[PDB]
Order: sequence, then C-alpha cells, then structure tokens
Amino acid sequence: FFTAAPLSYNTGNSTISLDYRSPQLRVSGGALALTSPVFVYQTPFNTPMRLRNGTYNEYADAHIQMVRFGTTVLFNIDVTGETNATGTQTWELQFDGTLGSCLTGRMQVMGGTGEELDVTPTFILPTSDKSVYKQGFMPIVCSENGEFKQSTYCSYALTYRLGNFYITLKSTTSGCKPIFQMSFMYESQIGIV
Amino acid sequence: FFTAAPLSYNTGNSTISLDYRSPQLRVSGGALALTSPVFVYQTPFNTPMRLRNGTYNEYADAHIQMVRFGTTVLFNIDVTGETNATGTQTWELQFDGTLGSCLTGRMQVMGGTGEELDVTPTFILPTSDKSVYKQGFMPIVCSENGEFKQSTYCSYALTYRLGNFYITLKSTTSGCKPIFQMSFMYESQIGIV
Amino acid sequence: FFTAAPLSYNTGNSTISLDYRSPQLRVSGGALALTSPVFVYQTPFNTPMRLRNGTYNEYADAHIQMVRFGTTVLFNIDVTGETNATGTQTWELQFDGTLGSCLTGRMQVMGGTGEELDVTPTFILPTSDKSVYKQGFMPIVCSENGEFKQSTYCSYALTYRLGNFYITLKSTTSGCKPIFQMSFMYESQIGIV
Ligand SMILES: CC(=O)N[C@@H]1[C@@H](O)[C@H](O)[C@@H](CO)O[C@H]1O
Ligand SMILES: CC(=O)N[C@@H]1[C@@H](O)[C@H](O)[C@@H](CO)O[C@H]1O
Ligand SMILES: CC(=O)N[C@@H]1[C@@H](O)[C@H](O)[C@@H](CO)O[C@H]1O
Repeated sequence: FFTAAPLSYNTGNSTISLDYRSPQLRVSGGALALTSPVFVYQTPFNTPMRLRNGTYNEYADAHIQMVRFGTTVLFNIDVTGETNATGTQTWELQFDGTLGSCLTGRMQVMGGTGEELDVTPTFILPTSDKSVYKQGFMPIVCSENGEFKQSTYCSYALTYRLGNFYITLKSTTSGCKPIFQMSFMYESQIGIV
Repeated sequence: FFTAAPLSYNTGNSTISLDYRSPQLRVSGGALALTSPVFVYQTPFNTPMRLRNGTYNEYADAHIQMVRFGTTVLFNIDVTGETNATGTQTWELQFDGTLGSCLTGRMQVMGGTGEELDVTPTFILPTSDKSVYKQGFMPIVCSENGEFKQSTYCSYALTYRLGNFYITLKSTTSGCKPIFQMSFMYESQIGIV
Repeated sequence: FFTAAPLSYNTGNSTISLDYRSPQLRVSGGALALTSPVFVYQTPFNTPMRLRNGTYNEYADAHIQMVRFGTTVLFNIDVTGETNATGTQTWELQFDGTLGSCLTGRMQVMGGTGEELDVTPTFILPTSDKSVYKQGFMPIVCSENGEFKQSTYCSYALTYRLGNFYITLKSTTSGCKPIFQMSFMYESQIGIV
C-alpha cells in the first residue's frame, strides 16, 4: 500500500507515522492533541449566573467567559443589575483552588461545537502554588434599554484565600443600574498537557 | 508493518486508528476536525468597508474582525470617519440571517495562513431560529492624526427576528470626526461542527 | 486490515489517508498543521519588562501578551509605572523587523502546555513590506493599590524605523502614577504557513 501525507512510511523499520508540525500539534499519552488548544469556561447558553452584591439585597445576572489562549486567560463578563444604585457593588466569583470549579454558580467547559466538554477547569487557575497579585480598573459605560447612563469604571482583583481563587469585581455607579460589559487578561502557569 | 503513536494498530480486529484527545479533536462526517477551532470573518487586508451614517452625507472607512472561539464572537471595529460632527452617528452592519454573509460590504473567512477559506460564515450568527435583541455601550476615544479629540461612547445593538442579522453601532461625538477603535463580545448558539 | 475514521483506504490506488476538514486543519511540507493556530508572544511569567519614559527618570514594569488568531493580533499590556506625573509618558517597544524578536526586553513564544516553543515570532509583524501607520487611542483607568485615580487615555502607534517594528504607547496622566492595563487589535499580513 501507499501512505498519503501527512501519513508517512519508514522503510527502514516498516513503521507508519503521522507527520505533524510540533509547535501546533503534539502527542500526549499516545494520542494526538494541540499545543495551544482553545478552552472556554463559561456560563451556559441562556443560563446567566445569579450574583449578589455582598450582604445587600441587590442581585444581578452575569454571563461569563474565561478563554484560554496559550497560557493567557481572556476574562469577559456581562452584568445586568436589577437595582438602580449609587455606590460601589462587589461582584465576587470563587473557584476551587485545585480543580478550578466555579463555587459561585454554574459554569462549564464548552466546545465550539456548542457541546459541554468533560474537562476539569484547572486551566483558569493563575498558579499551582496558590498565590497571585493582579489588580486594575477598566473603563465601563452603564446603560439601560439602549440609553446612555454613565461613563464610569469597574475594578478587578485576583487573589487566593483559604486555598481558593477569587476574581473580585467592583463597579461604581451613580443613580443607575450596573449594566455593563468588561473584559481583561491575566496569565496562567498551569499547563494544558 | 508497525504504527507509531498517535496511530494505533489493533491486531484483535486488524484495524488501524488515530488516537486523539476528544476535548480538543473530533470527527466530523468521517474527517478530523477541532473541538474549538478559531475562525475569523473580516474585511480583507487593506480593503476597509465603506459605511454611511444613515441618510446623512457622512461616511467612514471600517476594518472589521469577528473572531470566533468556542461559542463566543469577539467583534472588533476600526472606524475612520471623515466628517467633523456633533451628534450621534449610526453605523449599521447587515448579515444574511441564515448564512451570515455580510451584505453591507465585502468580508471573508480568513485562515491563519493568510488565505481565504471556503466556509459559510454562520458562526457569527447569534441564533438560527430564536429572535434576539441585545444592546450595550463601550467607552471610546476619538482621535485624529495621533492627537486626542474626545473621550466618549459607542453603543452596540444585535437585532434578529428571522430575517437578516443586524449589528447597529451608534457613536456620539462633539465637534470631532468619529475615528475610534471598539470591541465587544457576544455569544453564538451556532455550533461549529 | 480495516481503517477507522478519520483514516480511510482508497481501494483503487492502494493508498491510506488521513481525512481532515480543510478549513480547520491542513498539510504543509507533508506535515499536519492547523489552519488558524493560536500563537502567543509574551513576557515570561513573573518576568516583566523594564521600560523608561523616553529620556525622563521615570520607569515602569510591563507584562505584555501578543495573541495571534487567524491573521489578527490582540496586544495586551499591563503597565505599572513608578513615578507620579502630570503629562504624557512615552513607552516604546522595539521588535526586529525581519524576525519579530523583541529588542527592548525578553519575550518568548509560549504554548498552551506552558513550554516555550522554538518558533520565530514573525507572526506579530504587521506588514511584510515595512510600511504601516496604524494609530489610535484607548480609554484607560489609572489606579494604585486597588484605589481609583483617573479616567484617561493612552495612544498606540505601529510604525517602522530603520528597518525595525515599533509599538509606541503614550499614556496621559494628571497627578497619578501611570498604572493601567490596555488592549488593542491589529492585523498581520504575515501568513503562518
Ligand atoms: C440602591 C443603592 O444606592 N445601593 C448602593 C449599593 O449598590 C452599593 O454597593 C453601596 C455601597 O457603595 O451603596 C448603596 O447606596
Ligand atoms: C455635521 C454634523 O454635525 N452631523 C451630525 C451627524 O453626525 C449626526 O449623525 C446627526 C444626528 O445626531 O446630527 C448631525 O448634525
Ligand atoms: C514628574 C512628571 O510630571 N513628569 C512628566 C512626564 O511623566 C511626562 O512624560 C512629561 C511630558 O508630558 O511631562 C513631565 O511633566
């Protein structure tokens, strides 16, 4: 028989092989995998996460995507608060510091096929040694039903406590509902192998 | 003959197979594919789209990239307006509601190779058979020739009711040209299979 | 013997093949590769680059990621300035115009596995023929130790000078340290082949 590329036949030892570009593809436990696969940990379709502003009776819906490109994580959140507010709201997400599972609400690893993947979400975790400093602010615009309300900001802060990973967001509003989209990037040293 | 990993020969049923990591690779109609491929639907290299501000005699050039990963679309637009304006401009993009093809201007599915891909861009559509309306605002900075002009805002709006798919952007300016970059994210329930 | 999908045997030319979806995977030089692979050029984990505000005695630490998907680059920077300032600071990154290698400080092509890849970072270069003038502004928020300081802006400019590729960023502050994260997107006409 013949082998068409990318299959090749080594006459020197009667071996059929798959040739692949190693920076892009790899072998892991005898199976073909990607060097830099895209993995997304997200809230499901039509299932936003319910969040509470600390101890207040102020709630919001949040759609969340955490996207792994190489070793970077792109974090996106879309928040729809139900209370008009003047102050700073704290929207806190907790994740198991070993497995990555979201403790705050329902998230899942989702393929581009639209199907849930049976994958433990360690890939969102910054460090295997459970320490991290990262904080900053992003500019945001709050609106409601297509109407501009306020140009303001939202902080983000990555921490560990009690061995779990926290992403704490804080939005500042003046007489408007916290309804906004914000994203930022961070780095993971957890390898996908 | 022999097989080297990730290929595998089964002497039991005399079958040669490819072993692959299922959360990263898959089979689609007998062919190897990715579980989470990156696709980009964009204006061609150095071929910005012409956009008209409603019925006004006011135009802009636009470079657009719509980057699909997992089930998320990252929309990025580079708008270069030509008329100094005070008011709100409306930039409307229209896409075929079934195929995703841009009707407002020329866009192509572009691989990392730099080659156009022969792919129907259904992966930018938010849904196939569910009416959709989603709006938000992002902060922007208008500039001209490297010089700051105004910190302001642009709304985005996704509309669909089983005709065409619309992305409607509204920039608000005060005595400057609408010249800005802006991105936002949205979900597509169209699986890539 | 039998072949299991995605392997197939053409009874006719006695050839065994790997079937694959061409918009997702491809063959280059007889080797399997991706059509739109993810590559990331970045500062090493916990090894920020040292930058200077032009000739002033004002410095910043910078974490940088340059994410290539399709032909688009997502540039992200986390700038941690050390000196309170009122004015506009200039932060300049310089890259070899042929190979893409960062000349300002150490950066590396990092796979999803957490391993450095042996690849030339040409995939960050905007134009093959060394003529480009992409510039714009992004809104940013300066903070310190998790406290808000200022809503402001930062320009970006992609140029070539003396055969090398420059990304020049200019942050404008009023009585605060230049401490912010910012991102922007641009197009690379260098195909990954
Ligand atoms: C209805 C209302 O104003 N609620 C806000 C609340 O959103 C914020 O978390 C808090 C502390 O800043 O201040 C309250 O006044
Ligand atoms: C020349 C000028 O200012 N044109 C603006 C236009 O850009 C805006 O779309 C419209 C409605 O707000 O108001 C017009 O007057
Ligand atoms: C200490 C201080 O204010 N330094 C700023 C400097 O950051 C800026 O690059 C320069 C040009 O605007 O102006 C100086 O006043």
